[PDB]
Formats: sequence, C-alpha cells, structure tokens
Amino acid sequence: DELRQEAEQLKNQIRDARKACADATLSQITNNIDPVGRIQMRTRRTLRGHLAKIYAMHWGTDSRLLVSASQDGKLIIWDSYTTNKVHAIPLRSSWVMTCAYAPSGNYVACGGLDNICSIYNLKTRQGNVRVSRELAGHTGYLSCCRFLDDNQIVTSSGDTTCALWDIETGQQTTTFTGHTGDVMSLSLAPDTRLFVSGACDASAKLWDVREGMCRQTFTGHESDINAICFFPDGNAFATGSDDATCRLFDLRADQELMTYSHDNIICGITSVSFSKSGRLLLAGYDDFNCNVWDALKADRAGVLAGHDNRVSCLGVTDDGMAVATGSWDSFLKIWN
Amino acid sequence: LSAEDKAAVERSKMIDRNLREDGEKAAREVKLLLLGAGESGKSTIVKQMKTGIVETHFTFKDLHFKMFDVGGQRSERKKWIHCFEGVTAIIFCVALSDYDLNRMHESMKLFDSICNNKWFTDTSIILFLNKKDLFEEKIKKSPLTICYPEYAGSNTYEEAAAYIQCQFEDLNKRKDTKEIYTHFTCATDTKNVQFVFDAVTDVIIKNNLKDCGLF
Amino acid sequence: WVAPALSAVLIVTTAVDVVGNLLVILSVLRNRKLRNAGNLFLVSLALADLVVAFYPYPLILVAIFYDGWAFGEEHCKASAFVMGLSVIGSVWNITAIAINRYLYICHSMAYHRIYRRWHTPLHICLIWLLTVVALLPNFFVGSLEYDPRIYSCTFIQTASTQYTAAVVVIHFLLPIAVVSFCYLRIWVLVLQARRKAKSFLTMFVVFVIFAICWAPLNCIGLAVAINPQEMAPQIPEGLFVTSYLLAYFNSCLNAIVYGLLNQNFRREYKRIL
Amino acid sequence: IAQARKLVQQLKMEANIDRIKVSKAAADLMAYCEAHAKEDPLLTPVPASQNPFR
Amino acid sequence: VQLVESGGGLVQPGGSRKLSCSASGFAFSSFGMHWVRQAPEKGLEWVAYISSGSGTIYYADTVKGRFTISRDDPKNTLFLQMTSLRSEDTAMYYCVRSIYYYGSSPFDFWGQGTTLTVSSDIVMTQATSSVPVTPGESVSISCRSSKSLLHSNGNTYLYWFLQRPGQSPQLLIYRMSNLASGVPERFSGSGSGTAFTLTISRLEAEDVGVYYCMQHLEYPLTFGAGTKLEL
Ligand SMILES: CCC(=O)NCC[C@@H]1CCc2ccc3c(c21)CCO3
Repeated sequence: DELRQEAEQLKNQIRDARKACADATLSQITNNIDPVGRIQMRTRRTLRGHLAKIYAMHWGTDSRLLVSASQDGKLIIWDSYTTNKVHAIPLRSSWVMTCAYAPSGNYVACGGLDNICSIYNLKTRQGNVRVSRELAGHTGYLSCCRFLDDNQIVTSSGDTTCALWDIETGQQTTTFTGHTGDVMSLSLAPDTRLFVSGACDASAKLWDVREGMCRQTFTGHESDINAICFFPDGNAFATGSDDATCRLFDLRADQELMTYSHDNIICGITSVSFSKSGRLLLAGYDDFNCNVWDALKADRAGVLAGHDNRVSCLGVTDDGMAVATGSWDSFLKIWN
Repeated sequence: LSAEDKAAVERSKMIDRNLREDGEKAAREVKLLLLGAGESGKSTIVKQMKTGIVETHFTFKDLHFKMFDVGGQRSERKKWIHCFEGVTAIIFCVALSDYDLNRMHESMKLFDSICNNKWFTDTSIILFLNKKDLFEEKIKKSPLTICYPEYAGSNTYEEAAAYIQCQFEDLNKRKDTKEIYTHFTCATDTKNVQFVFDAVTDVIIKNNLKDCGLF
Repeated sequence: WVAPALSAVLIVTTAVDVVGNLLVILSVLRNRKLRNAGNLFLVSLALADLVVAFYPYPLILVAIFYDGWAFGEEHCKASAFVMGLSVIGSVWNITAIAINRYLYICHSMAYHRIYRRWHTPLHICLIWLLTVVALLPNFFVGSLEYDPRIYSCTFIQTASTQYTAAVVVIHFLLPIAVVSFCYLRIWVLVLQARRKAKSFLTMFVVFVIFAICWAPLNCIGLAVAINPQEMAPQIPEGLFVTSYLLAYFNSCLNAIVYGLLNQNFRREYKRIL
Repeated sequence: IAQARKLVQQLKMEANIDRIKVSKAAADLMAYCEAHAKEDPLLTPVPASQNPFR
Repeated sequence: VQLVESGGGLVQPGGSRKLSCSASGFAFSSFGMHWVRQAPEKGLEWVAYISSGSGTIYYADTVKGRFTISRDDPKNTLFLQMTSLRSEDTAMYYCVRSIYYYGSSPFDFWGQGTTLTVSSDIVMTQATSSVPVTPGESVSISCRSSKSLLHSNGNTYLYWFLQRPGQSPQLLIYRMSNLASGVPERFSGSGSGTAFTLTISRLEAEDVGVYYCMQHLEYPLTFGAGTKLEL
C-alpha cells in the first residue's frame, strides 16, 4: 500500500536507529561484578481466611498492611506483622481481577468483570467501610488499577484503552488509546508523571499523564504480556511475557536490554516485581512456584516454592523487608 | 505479651467466623454458566424464571440457582474463562432452526472449543436445543445435504433430530468425566426447569462421591 | 505348614500395614484441604491399626523364634490387651467411616446446617475410648493366657459365656449391619438418580470384604460359647489356625481398601513421596 | 482512512526523539544498583534482632 | 454519632437503678463500650468495659460483682445494673465508645451525663492544680506515671483528654503523639519513659478547661488528678 508505504519507511528508520544505537550489549558489560550467590528465603507468616482463588494484592505505604482480592467476594485488609484481619469488605460482583491500596492509606479500590471500578473509604466517622463512588464507562473487563493521588487514579481495562479518572466528579479526565487488544497490566513511575502498560498483542507502550498522548512503544515479545513492573530508578522496567521470557527494557536507550529465559521453564509469568536496590528481579511463574533472577547476571538464584497452585500476584514492600505472594491455592504467604 | 492487642485479636476472630458463615452459605448455591451463539436461543431459557456479567438467580425445589450470562463481554475468551473454574454446569443452547441460515457449523465449533478445553475437564455440559418446531416445518423443503453432505437417512423430523444429537455428542473428547445431557425445549415452562434441576441433582451426587472417594 | 504360614503372612502384613498407615498419617497432615473434610475418621483407623503393627506382632515373632513363650507373664497380660485396642478399634472405625459417608453423600443439608467444624476432631475420641471401656472387664473376668494352640496370646473364648458373647455382638453383628445398610443406601441413591437425568463391585463388597474373612472366628466363638463343655474341646486345630491367619490378614486389608485404591488420596501420594 | 493518517502521525512523532548509547544506560543502572546495595534487606541477609518478622 | 442516655435520679441508699445508653448513627455492633464516672467537682474514674460480641466484661475492682453491664446489638442500647448505694457509688456517669484495630483511635465520642444521690494499678498522677493563662503564648502540662508505659510493641498507651466547663470531654492526643480527628494542629504531645508533657502552641478562648490522662496498658484504666487551665 502506497499510503502505508510511508509508515513502512518510518518503521524502517526507527528500527535502524534502534539497531545502530546498540554499540554494546549489557551482558558483556556486567562480567567483572561478583554474583550475588545462592539466596535462601523462608516462610515467616502464612495467612488463611480466603476460600476462593486469589487474583491480586497490593502492599501498603507503611509496609505493614496489605489488601487482597478473591472470587469469594470479600476484600480483606491483612495486618502483615501479627497476621490479624483489620477489615472485611463484602463486594457486589464477585468477579474481581485487581485491587489497589491508597498511598495515603485512606482508600482501597477494586474492579472486575462488571466493568466498574469502586472506591472504598477506610477512615469514616462510623465504624464501617462504605463505597465512595463507582466509576463506570468501560466497555471491557477492568484489568489493573493503580492510584496516583487521593483524587486521581488510572485504570486499565480490556477495551484496548487506558483511562485517567477523577474520584470527586467521576468523569474520565483523560483517555489513552493506541493498543490493539486487551490491555492487561499497568504500572506508574515513582514520580507519578509517566506510566506504562502491557497489551495482549505483546507490545508495551509509555503514556504521559499531563499530555495524555502516548510517548513510546516497545516490542520484542512473542505471545502476550501478563504483568509488568517498573524499575525503582525510573529509567527502565521489567515485563512478564507468556512464554517464560521475562524482559528488561529501557527508556533512554529505547531498546531491549536483556532477557531472562531457561530451558526447563515452559509456563508463563504471572507477576513481576523488583527489590529496593534493584539487584533482584522477582517473577511469579505459572509452574506452581515463584523465582528470583539477577537483574545483571540473568541467572537463577533461588526457587521460592511452597505453593500448591499457580501464583497470581506478587509484591515487594516499600522498605524492601518482605516479599508476599498470592496464589490460586487460596493461601497468602509473606517471605523474608 | 498483649496489652490492648487482645481486642484486635477478638475482632480478627469474629470477622473470621462471619466470613466462615458467609462462605458456608455460598456452597449450597449452584452456579451455571450460560453460553451459546444465538441471542434468541438464550432468551427462551433466560425467560422461564425470574455491562459484563449479567447475573440472574432463581429458587426451585428448595435449591438456589445462580445463572451467569457472559456473552456480552466482547473480548478474548481465553483471558477470563478460567474465572469460572468451579461452575457446577455449563448450559449450552444452540439452534436447530439454523442448519442452513453453516451457522450450525459455527456453533459446532463453539461447542468443540468449550467442551474439550484445558479447564472444564470435570464439568458436565447441559445441551439445550431450540426452535424445534420451526425446524420441523422448514425441514420438509430443505434437505440436510446443503450443510450435511454425509447424511444418508430419510428426510423426517425424528431422524434429523437424532442425527444432529449424535453429531453434537460426537465432538466430546472425554467420555469418562463429562455427561452431555440433551433435551429438546418445549412450550411448557415447567419441563425446562425440571430437566435443569434433574441434571444438576445428578452432578451434585457425583461431585459428592468424588470427595469421599467411592470411585 | 502351621508355623510357616503364620510367620510368612504376618511379616508382610506388618510391613505393608505400618508403611501404609504412616503414609496416610503424613498425607492427611500434609494438606489443609484434606484435613477438615470429615475424612479424619480414617487417620484414627490408620493409628489404631498401626498400634498392632508396633507392639503385638514383633513380640509374636519373638515367641515364634523361641518355639514357645519366651517373655514373662507381665508381657503376656499386655501383649493381648494392645491387640484388643487395635482389632476392636479397627472394626469400629470402618463403621464410623461408614456413617460419615452416609451423612455427606446422602442427606447433606443437615450436615451443612449442623456443621462439622470442631465436632469431628473430638468425635474420634468417644468411640476410641469406648474401646477400652468395653475392654476394661477383660481384666476383671480373669481371662487371657498363652494358649499354645495358636502360639500367639489372645482372647480365649472358653473363659466366660458373658464375654464370649458380648464380644461377638458388639464387634461383629453391628459393624456388619451398619456397614451393609449405609453402603447399600448410598449405592441405591446413586443408581436411582443416574437414570432420571438420562455396581456391587466397587462400592459394596470392597467395603465388607472384612466380613467374609472375620466370620469363621465369630462362628467358632458362638459355637464354643453355646456349649463350652463339649463343643469347645472338639474342634479341628487347623480350622482355628486358618481362622486366626485370616484375622491377622485383615489387619493390612484395612489399608488397601481405604488406601491405595482411592482417587482423592492416590493423587497426593506422589507429591509427598 | 483517517485512522491510518493518525497512526502515521503517531509513528513520526515517535521517531523524532533523542537517543542515548546503551553503555551509558548500563553504567547508570550498575551505579544505581551498587550504591544502594547496602539498603537491600533481600540482597544482604539481616540478623533477626532487627527483623520485623520472626 | 450521637449518644443519649437516661435513667438517672435520686434514690434511697441500698436500692437499685437502671441506666440505658442509646446509640444511633453508627455501627454500634462493632464498637467496644465503656462507662466512665465523674465525682462532683472531682476527677474521672473507669467503671466497666464491654467488648463487641460480648466476651470480655472486665470490671473495676471497687464495684466488682455489685455492678452488671450488658448490651443489646439489634436495638443498639447499653444497660448497666447497679445494686445498693454508697458514697463512691454515686457520681455522674458517661457513655464512651471505642474500637480496637491496628490504626484505630479508642475513646472517640462521649455521652452527656446523668445524676444520682450523694457526694497494683498504675497510679498516674501529677496534679499541677491550676495554671493561669493569657491568650497567645505556649503552655506545657506535665504528667508522671507509676510504671513504664512503653510496651514491647514500641508504642506507649496513654491518652490525653480535655473537658471544657459545661459539657462532656473529648479526646486530644492518643499514644502521646497522634492528633485526634478534628482537633486543631496547635496541640502537641511528647515524652518518653515515664515523663510526658503536653504542649499547646497558642492559647485561645475555647482552650479553657480541665486536662485528664489515661493509661491503657492494663485494666483497670486509671485516670489522673486533672489540671485546670483557667484564665
Ligand atoms: C469369637 C470371639 C472373638 O474371636 N473376638 C475377637 C478376639 C480378639 C482377638 C484378640 C483379642 C484380645 C482381646 C479381646 C478381643 C480379641 C475381643 C475382646 O477382647
């Protein structure tokens, strides 16, 4: 097509620039640094009380409270030190697929197959957890939501579009388009000005917040993008594919940097998270257990088994003290 | 080693017993995933008694039925089908009228794709058949050869229904774990609900036996 | 023949029994899901049938090695009381399981209305202490002896008419009637609901194959109990030997008909191993 | 169709940004990882005296 | 968020009386309830405590056995049973709510009061009696405890209360550091070990009142002498 021929040339020089700017690979650069060695992680607490499968969880800001969502229809705010239950929120549609806990510790939000994102108060005059406002306007299933402030949130749904909301009014302040199908994951930068999201077409994109227009795209996968993370520094991120290939991309270099694949693993990653320093790249595999990878050496450094079913969510506290994984086993575990 | 944390422990133990009661109240209910390809076929079977998932619940013979309709969601099927892992049965309604109007070939796939899936490996599939009367009138002039070149029997309502029943049942790939209950829908309301209740009762007994291990 | 048979069958019986029961014990404790399903009536069965695997059988083997009683009267009075806690505690858990799988399968509302929860963990103690409650008069009557007719000290019938009987009734008749009534109603219910929607070989005989093998001993008992003066002495020795061989055989039988021939428990056996 | 023109505009906006040599980014990542490696309780085992979980 | 109580009056010594606390506007089925007694022109003193889903009915030692406390969740009403009558028995009775979780703030709302006929434990005490004030500068109030309140959890269980003249008191500082909800930021509490001090940045017209202190490490809850902050 002559009309699409210009787009073909555009892709030509962008690929040429990406190829030319790669004067050296990371793997040969990180050769003189000592490996971290084997890592032993043990179960400190085990938390029971969920009955159905667990799909998502989010660590609090103080690294002491966490919230989990399950198909049982209950949203539980655990106390991560004494394994006590703080709140139990009964839901309306028991098809939740994501949850988020406010940076200020005041709000908790979840969404699922009903295409509705609900905001819950936690500190009210009465001793009850009520619904602040239900956000509607998505034609597909809601996949992942992450808070920005107490008045602005960003949501990712299955209708190919990400949106930025406004709890006070409830109307979509900004809408992000450009993906082709089933935007799965979402993660935002520490400075809360840019965020990235993974799509089912195996192509991650970077969206600005104030501008409201896409800034950059990344490709290289083969099947899907089940979950994404974002490097603590803010210039890179790690993305979890569906063919046992975790990838670490880059923002300044605008290229794929390194891959984390093994011959034994054949399943698909379900969740990805980082550590406080950034040396350990944690991933949650479909093969009944989690894993830890060296962000530089790209070699396995420990198998964190102990689950009787696939892990569906993984998170690391703000202070980097513990690691908590949730699985379809319905048992939530916190490791150290 | 607890000054005021005892009250917190009491609260956590009480919102544990409340959750246990709520979860033991949700095991008596039966969850049925409605499916199909034709919106008209769904209607007749959602009519009987009482965006995204549109739930509908009814009570029959002191049994609480929970029926989920999911067809509305216009997205990839493989990204949320596993959320229905524990459904008791999968109601499947297809059209008998549409043998010509390859539309049945379309359904035949949607049945193959749903039946022998990676999930649903131990869930029975109730098979409803709709528009049997219009099928009876329109089968006189339209031979099955247009859509079924392999048909060799006579052109009559009885033989065609049995042949299409056998054709639908042939696509099953796990004959020792599933049970495709087939029924022809009639104008009488009560019969459809009775067939649904009878099929569900049989599945419940088999599920109970699997837990104890009498197999 | 006698001694060979005996030793042979009993050694492999103990070997299978202890391993199977320990495997089941660690299996149930391994998973939280398995634990609180009402099937913990069977870990009591495993423990009460491994008890006979620790104390009685090795002492029986030691006595066989010496071709006569080698220990003292102190062990003899105790090597036949640990036996009475195992056997009586094994044919009473196979009729308690036969009750559990009659309220869960058939019925089931009252079972989830009148919840199990904690009743079940303490319910494996009432009918496990009733074993010694019904066995306490055993010391009072003054029965038991080496009984060199069998070379394995056991409950001599000729001792009393009272306890030859009571033992026959409380240990044989009821644990057959209950298990042949419940496992018949469960099968009838299953077959009566399969035809509306649209075999004595896996659900009713595997679970009573202990009756056909405990019957001869109870028959000999009643016989020697109805006429303990003329009928008791006149009895073929080989018949009694075979009866006790069969009785010691069932002991491992209660781990291969509730054990490695299931579907729920068979799956976990691979992971734990 | 106008959507093709919109996609072309998005692509040409994308293809007009600065580039940085991969060596500089790798050095920055290594420096960030090394400098803050002391404050990582996951990387370096921590004694149970100050460990909140016991 | 309104507590209404009734049942007070003048009775002959040796009799019995009924006090009922009516709660409307909040989830009363999840708040632990206390009774607080204030002798005329004297300080405060704990009486009883009843938890949510009554399982702990902790009592004061001076009224142990004689008094009985109960609750009725569906009707949202608290009951108190008194028998006999002494000098210490009679005072003004308050109805206080409290909820206990990780980040809760016990002793949120207080009732109105009632009237009757006549006029070891960590003995927190300070009594600086009266402090004359001028609206504007900063004034500090000191408190001393009989035992180290710093529990092994890392937080001290002391509460600060303010009672303006003419109505029920309210909570200002919980765990000696955290501000209550709705109070001005000018208040500031601090201290460690057994020496605690409460400081006010600037004095206003409405700050005049009596300041009390609680310890919550172990029952019974012990009040302080109370310091009046007059002009
Ligand atoms: C026909 C009567 C009979 O054989 N009954 C089971 C005998 C078993 C075998 C060993 C033993 C030891 C003590 C005891 C019993 C037995 C029953 C009551 O107390």
